[PDB]
Amino acid sequence: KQSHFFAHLSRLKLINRWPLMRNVRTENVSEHSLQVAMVAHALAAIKNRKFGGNVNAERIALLAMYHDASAVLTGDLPTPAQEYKAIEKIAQQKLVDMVPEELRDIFAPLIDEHAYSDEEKSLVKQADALCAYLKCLEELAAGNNEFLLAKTRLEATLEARRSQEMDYFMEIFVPSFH
Amino acid sequence: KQSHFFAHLSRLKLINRWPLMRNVRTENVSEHSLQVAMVAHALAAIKNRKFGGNVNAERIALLAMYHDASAVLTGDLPTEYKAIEKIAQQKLVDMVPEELRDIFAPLIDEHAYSDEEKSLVKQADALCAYLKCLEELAAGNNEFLLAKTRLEATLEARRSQEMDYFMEIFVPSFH
Ligand SMILES: Cc1cn([C@H]2C[C@H](O)[C@@H](COP(=O)(O)O)O2)c(=O)[nH]c1=O
Ligand SMILES: Cc1cn([C@H]2C[C@H](O)[C@@H](COP(=O)(O)O)O2)c(=O)[nH]c1=O
Ligand SMILES: [Co+2]
Ligand SMILES: [Co+2]
Repeated sequence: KQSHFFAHLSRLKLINRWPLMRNVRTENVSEHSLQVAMVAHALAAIKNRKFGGNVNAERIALLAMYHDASAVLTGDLPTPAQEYKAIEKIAQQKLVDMVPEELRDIFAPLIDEHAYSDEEKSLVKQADALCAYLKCLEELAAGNNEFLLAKTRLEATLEARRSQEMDYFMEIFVPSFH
Repeated sequence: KQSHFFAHLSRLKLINRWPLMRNVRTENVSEHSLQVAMVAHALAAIKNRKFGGNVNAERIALLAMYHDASAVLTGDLPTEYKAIEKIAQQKLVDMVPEELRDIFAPLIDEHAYSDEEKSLVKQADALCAYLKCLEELAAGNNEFLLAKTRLEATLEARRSQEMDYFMEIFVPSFH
């Protein structure tokens, strides 16, 4: 019995994001997921280091790697309801069911977003919103105003998900994006 | 002090691999790195679960995420590229805000990998190149034919119980 699990994960790089706008450069889910992982890990390490945190940052990188993994079954759906969130959970679950049985308990808590602690959830949602904001900033620096709307809207999401670790992040790493 | 560190990591997606052949689909360092991290983690976890391992699979993910990070300063270097590499790493480390350097420096420079971790990340890197050959060969691109044959030799030299498990269980779905 062979497993199709990694065969499906290999198609992440095929799934394109932000379909409703002209993109100066088309982002795929695989590039996004690597950036969210790097960002969510950093947010966690900053939290731990500077803000009283006690979160497993390495664990948070791996959850970030897999946070949109079900896109390979569903496709990307641009965030602009309860039903969809439900479909995402079924897709996450079908992916889990592909993992060989003796391995399943390693991967379920990585793919199934029910398994995220409250803190792990906050950090990966903070990373995801930041990454989306960074995408907008790259596009606007490339002279593309189709992302102007989205930037402004993400500025609200980020204040909703505001933390000290995000504030540090925004102050220190974001201005080089402009 | 703002830092250009993440500005530069975001450029991983720009650096293309396998530049000397025709590719049906061009692969970038960012795609590669996520994939090596997924495979390395899997290998680590397999070893632990089936083969008496005691390795930190999450640490191994994180290492693999950053294993080619300096490629943003140098470009893809097709296999003293080791000298160029060491300089780019250090440049990337100098960019990290000082107060956080101890966190990232080991990730970038790769000086503190255990032996096991080196083995697993390097098995993952070879496997990922080998998967890329199968994908290209599946799309009728024979330019990856030699490479596939060579990597079967890289994989044999780096052979492990966990690699064997991975090849038997997950890789047929790619051919
Ligand atoms: C955050 C965000 C994402 N998106 C798009 C990008 C992707 O194509 C898709 C899913 O994004 P996600 O990774 O943030 O959930 O939605 C928007 O269109 N507007 C937004 O504000
Ligand atoms: C492993 C491997 C990589 N490469 C290429 C792909 C990349 O463009 C570059 C570095 O790859 P690496 O991630 O395996 O160090 O070398 C080969 O041409 N042949 C090989 O066997
Ligand atoms: Co996402
Ligand atoms: Co590599």
